[PDB]
Amino acid sequence: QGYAAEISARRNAMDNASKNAGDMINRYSILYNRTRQAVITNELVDIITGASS
Amino acid sequence: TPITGKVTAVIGAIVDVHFEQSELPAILNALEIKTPQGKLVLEVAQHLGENTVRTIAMDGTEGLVRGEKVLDTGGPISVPVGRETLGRIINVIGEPIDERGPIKSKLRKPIHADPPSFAEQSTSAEILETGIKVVDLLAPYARGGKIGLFGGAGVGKTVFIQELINNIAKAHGGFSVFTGVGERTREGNDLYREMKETGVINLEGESKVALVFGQMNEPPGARARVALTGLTIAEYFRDEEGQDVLLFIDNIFRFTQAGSEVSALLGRIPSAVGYQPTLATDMGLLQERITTTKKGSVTSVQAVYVPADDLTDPAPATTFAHLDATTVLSRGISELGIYPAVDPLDSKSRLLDAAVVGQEHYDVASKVQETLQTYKSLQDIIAILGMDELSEQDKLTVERARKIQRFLSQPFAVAEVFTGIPGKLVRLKDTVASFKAVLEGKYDNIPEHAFYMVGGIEDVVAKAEKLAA
Amino acid sequence: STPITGKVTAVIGAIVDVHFEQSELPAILNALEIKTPQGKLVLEVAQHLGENTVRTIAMDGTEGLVRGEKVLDTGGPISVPVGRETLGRIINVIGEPIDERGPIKSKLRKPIHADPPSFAEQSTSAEILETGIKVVDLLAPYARGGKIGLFGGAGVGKTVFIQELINNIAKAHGGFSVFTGVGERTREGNDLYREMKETGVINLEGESKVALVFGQMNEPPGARARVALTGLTIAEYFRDEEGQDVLLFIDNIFRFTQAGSEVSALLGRIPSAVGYQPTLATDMGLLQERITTTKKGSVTSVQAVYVPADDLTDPAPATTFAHLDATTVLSRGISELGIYPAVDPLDSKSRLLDAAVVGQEHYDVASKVQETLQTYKSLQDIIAILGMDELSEQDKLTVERARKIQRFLSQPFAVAEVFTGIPGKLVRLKDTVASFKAVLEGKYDNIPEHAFYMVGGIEDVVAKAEKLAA
Amino acid sequence: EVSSILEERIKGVSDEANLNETGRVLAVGDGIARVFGLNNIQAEELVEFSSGVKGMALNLEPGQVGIVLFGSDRLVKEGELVKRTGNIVDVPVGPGLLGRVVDALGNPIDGKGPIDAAGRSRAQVKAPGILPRRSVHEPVQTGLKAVDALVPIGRGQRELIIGDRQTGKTAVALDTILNQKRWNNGSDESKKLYCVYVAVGQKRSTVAQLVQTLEQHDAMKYSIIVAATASEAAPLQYLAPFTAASIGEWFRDNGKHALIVYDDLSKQAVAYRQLSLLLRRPPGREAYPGDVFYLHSRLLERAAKLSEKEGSGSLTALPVIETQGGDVSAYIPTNVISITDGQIFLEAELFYKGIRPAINVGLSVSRVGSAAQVKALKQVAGSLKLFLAQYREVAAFAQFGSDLDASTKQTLVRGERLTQLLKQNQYSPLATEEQVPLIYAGVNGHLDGIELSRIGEFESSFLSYLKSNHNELLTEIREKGELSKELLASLKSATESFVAT
Repeated sequence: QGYAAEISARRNAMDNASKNAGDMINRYSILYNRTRQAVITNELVDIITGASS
Repeated sequence: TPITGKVTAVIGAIVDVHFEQSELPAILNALEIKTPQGKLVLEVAQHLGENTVRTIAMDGTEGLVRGEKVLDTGGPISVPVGRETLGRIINVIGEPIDERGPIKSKLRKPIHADPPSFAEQSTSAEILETGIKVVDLLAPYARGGKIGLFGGAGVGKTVFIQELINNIAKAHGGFSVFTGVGERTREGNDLYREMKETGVINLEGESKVALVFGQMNEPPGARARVALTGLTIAEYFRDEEGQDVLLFIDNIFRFTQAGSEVSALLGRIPSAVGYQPTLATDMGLLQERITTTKKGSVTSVQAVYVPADDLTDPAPATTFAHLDATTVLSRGISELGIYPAVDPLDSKSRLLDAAVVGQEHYDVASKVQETLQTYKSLQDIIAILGMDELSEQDKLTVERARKIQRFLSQPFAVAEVFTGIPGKLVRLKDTVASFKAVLEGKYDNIPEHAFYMVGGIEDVVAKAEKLAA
Repeated sequence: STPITGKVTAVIGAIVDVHFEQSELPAILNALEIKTPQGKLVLEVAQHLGENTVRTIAMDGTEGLVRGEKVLDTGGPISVPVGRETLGRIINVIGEPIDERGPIKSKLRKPIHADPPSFAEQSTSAEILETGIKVVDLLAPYARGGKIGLFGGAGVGKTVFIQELINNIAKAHGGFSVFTGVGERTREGNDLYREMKETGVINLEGESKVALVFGQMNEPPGARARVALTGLTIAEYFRDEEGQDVLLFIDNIFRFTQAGSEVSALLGRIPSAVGYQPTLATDMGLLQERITTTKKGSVTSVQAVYVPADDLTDPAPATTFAHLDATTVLSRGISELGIYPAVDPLDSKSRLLDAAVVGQEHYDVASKVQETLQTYKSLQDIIAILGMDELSEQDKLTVERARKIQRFLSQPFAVAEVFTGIPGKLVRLKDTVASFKAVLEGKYDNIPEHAFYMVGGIEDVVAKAEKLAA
Repeated sequence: EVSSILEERIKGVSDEANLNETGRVLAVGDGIARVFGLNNIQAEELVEFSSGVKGMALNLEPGQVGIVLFGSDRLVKEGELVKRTGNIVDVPVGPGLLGRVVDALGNPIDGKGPIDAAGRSRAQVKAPGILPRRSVHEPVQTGLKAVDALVPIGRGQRELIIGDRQTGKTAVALDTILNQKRWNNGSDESKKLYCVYVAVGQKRSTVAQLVQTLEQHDAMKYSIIVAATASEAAPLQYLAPFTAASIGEWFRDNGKHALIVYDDLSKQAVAYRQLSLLLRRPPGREAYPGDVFYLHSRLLERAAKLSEKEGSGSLTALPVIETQGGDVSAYIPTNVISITDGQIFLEAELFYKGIRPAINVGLSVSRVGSAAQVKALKQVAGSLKLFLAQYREVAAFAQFGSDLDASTKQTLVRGERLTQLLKQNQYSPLATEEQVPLIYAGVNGHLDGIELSRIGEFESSFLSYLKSNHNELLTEIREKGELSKELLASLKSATESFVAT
């Protein structure tokens, strides 16, 4: 009875884990996208500043 | 000095004059262009040679006609100081914009004033308790200090300052200066009304407070020298009256920001993020004109609008350098609903020491820091897997920390409208006790909601009873 | 000819512009000498800007210069001295012995700039250098006359790694060597001077089978740039004229990149990506292309590279990464594991590593190592969360071998009889292939992990097992 | 009174100048003047503007020589004449700088009367050559056990203190200065390090608190304080490290050993940035001018252990760089990291964790290694490095919280105790002679058993116990500085005896 409950719980729990992890993928994805854009902008600005001179 | 000139250029609010006589005003002299808009006050900032200065214009420059006659007022703008300032709202020029007519002038002093010397310095050691629990616990203030706030401006930042005014300045008494650089005009009107109501300004009587207000509608250039003007008023109190003052500055980001705007027009190669190259010097000079000399001790409160709430931005970064204590308030902690929203792992004071506030206070604080840092450490694990999948020992820590987090909220009486909860100020002696008990888990046996949005430990106990019903 | 007198017009930085006399033209990449109260300041002509106003780069400090002052023209590139007399002295960038062993008795001088050998001249034979360092030998053997490249962090025993190479390979080698240090600390310099006097590769009264060109970071960025070129020309003389083999060493070549980036900015060129010089590719190319194994000689360069913040994606390491024949990465992690060498085993690639070249047996053994370690790394994440108990029985044995192999890589260095005080080891190439074969076959799966740590050959693995057993 | 003598001196300055070079100010603004003229003009020269402003000259252009003012331009005005001092910038250097706060131009800003100066020197002085340098062999003990053990400090070494803003950033350095009281008070001149604390970019109040702290610990009687407060000019700030360096060189030259703390160089970079961009020099990488590496490197390379023919002189340096957001890939932090011979990374998370002093031991290196570590302390702390390294690995696994095997928990238990052992109270360094026992106890695993909570109690008590009984032993650790078999046995017995308290 116990062994079945353990493995069943492990299935339930790891499933809920997958959901929580997915949400974190999305949250860090937004961060990634923002960060990527920001890097382009910041680098570009440096180039402009040099060119302007 | 009567030096005629013509307006060679009007490139933004950075007019350039070309004097026709070979007598040329020096840098930081002031000029008045008289127009049907009255005088416009400009300040020489570069000499570009050939009897052509280039001047920052501290008033709006719309309508100017090139070649327009200028006359040089000579020397830095001289504000009027005294105790007669107390009970006035003054414009950058020094005009009485609270319309109590001409300010009875004693000494009128130049806006630019060199910062007092190394010898003149006098180091503080005072405890100034605000009765704000988070302040008291984490980073006690001191009289004469430079206090600092960071985050979104007037998103609760303004409210925090207002709470400080409500607590500290009645107890302090004596002279106090409120200087608001680029603030929202309506908020300023609220402050003016409120101050009059709380009698600090009593216009029928005398006012032990003076006010300088620079609206955010004011042209960028005007905003740049709002700060310098306020500092002069403060200096008169600090030096000449020699009585301890107070000073409020909100936002000193506006000071930096204003400089960055004019910088481009002035003709400077832009530094990183776009900030003025003279950012370090200007901030430095300003922040050393706010200090506690042996002549007087001026407690200052400085409010930093962090742009995009990125502390790594060079203007906030260099601000962090000149403050004596900071209590960075974070948007995340705001989302958690904790008002005051001070980040508890991003606060510091040089007054938090086991000598300054004694070992018992320091020990209490040490444990709070450790507990909260653990809680922050386990945030990843908590999200990825349940809290039940953390170690039992850790689960006690987590439960305690969740309680500490909730406990840290202290309803504020100035925010009484917004919170809808009557504010409470808790003694410094009481605060240490309250946290000590919680850290020993004495009152850890009652819900997190019990700790949520309520004051001292005794209040929590009572609030458990309230919930229990 | 008749010394072109120039008057300085602008002292800006390293850039000092001179206004040579009208009707008498100086030339690109010339060498100007300005008599100064301290030596002759050397300015390398780097642009002509017209009206006989050149813009030249300084190779010595520009402090105290007075705008306008006679500038003699010595013409053509800075000409160093070359000879077999150059062996046995430390020679600064402007070609003056800075160890004060008296003026080098020049046979010939040659210009700093020289043209890379033509495609026709360049013919390179594949030969296999032996390092003795076990990890290097098995997992990325070095090749004679190669362009070995020590990509790695900052001074993470970077100097030490090179020092081990000099200790083993240089002393062994019949060729000359040239130790060239570009922008390195004088503590490191003084240690190298002392140490190579100690190892006797420099014998002050005796002979010296090495020459030194110590360029240090306390030199103007301009001067830092042309340290590389100087050293190279000494090597060219060895390669060509002396006709001997060489074993060049340059250190640290990020300093060469960095230096060029700085004076690029001063030259007024619009900065390129991540602030590097827009001429970075061709400049790197000139250095690397100049170094080659011709019919005339063979030069085995070992060039240190500092990977800024260990990001090899940074353009400066990445540009160098292509240009060097036999890459080796020394990684922070491996150093931190306490494994010294710090070589990253799965990130070490060498041109000569081809099955035919290194022999089928060597190849097969090394192929097995690579798979085993790569498996261990892939499984490492699984061990991290799941634990080792959820892995396959085969996998568990593979993990156990991998941990043993991981510390089997460890070898104590001869030059870390100071650093760790553990006697160094030189393990024969064949012996390493054999010893690794045994491990892979699992004929030492009755040996504990720490009995592979800082051993030598097979004999040592057994011996340290017996010692530990007690 | 005093006034009559001062006026007499003032009357006593007369005698016409011949002003062999003149030039007329024209473009002046932003504190950066540019004058037309000055046909004779040395580079880096100091030029006295006629208004009592002195400004060094950093750009020589075939039009207008760009003289950076050391003053404010509110005293300067267009068309002034400038008279070339005819001396490249120089500072008084002498023994009298001991116990004095001085500004950049060597004026006592603590006003303890005129500096007793044995010479003047020049701001730029070329670094000690390969030939006049001998290898480091002289320990420097900071009295922070973790520092001494993990990243030992010697003389002539440059080790970079790097980490997040003012995380008692100054205090980490200040502790080193404070522990040098033990030798300094001592009359052993071969162990006398005269200490020079350089403060760039800090407000007068910060500096004043620091000098007060130094006076509180009565350490100011060996300190020289070179200061360049944030009010003071960006040119003066730029010049400030280089004039500190020369002040150090007088000690170094005398053969006397010394240590120079350069706190914080990060503000020098800001200063040089301002200076360069208003000298209109092309903007460098990350807006910091591209020759900052050269600037910092030349400064840093002037600390060295000079050869025994050069009387074993040694200026030691400790640069301090604030990392903005902990960004270690930023151009200014990257540049400094390369130049230096060590990293002493301070980590904010570990500070909050209550590991104060906070050192991320993985990001901390001493590339000049244990050649400067005390011989005794090397023996005791031999496997301390291994243990800590194992602890780090073990701790990572432990986060996943998988049921750890006993071997992992041996490490875990040992590691936890070690971390608590490292911790020390700020502004209270400990004597090395009494740090060797504590490390012996830990490394010989006696503390591994002892419960984590009472480690702090145990440490205090252990010292008291050794003071009581094994004070003969402590004397020997100081005196012989290498633990012999007898000392190792004595120490082993003492520790064993104190296991149960």
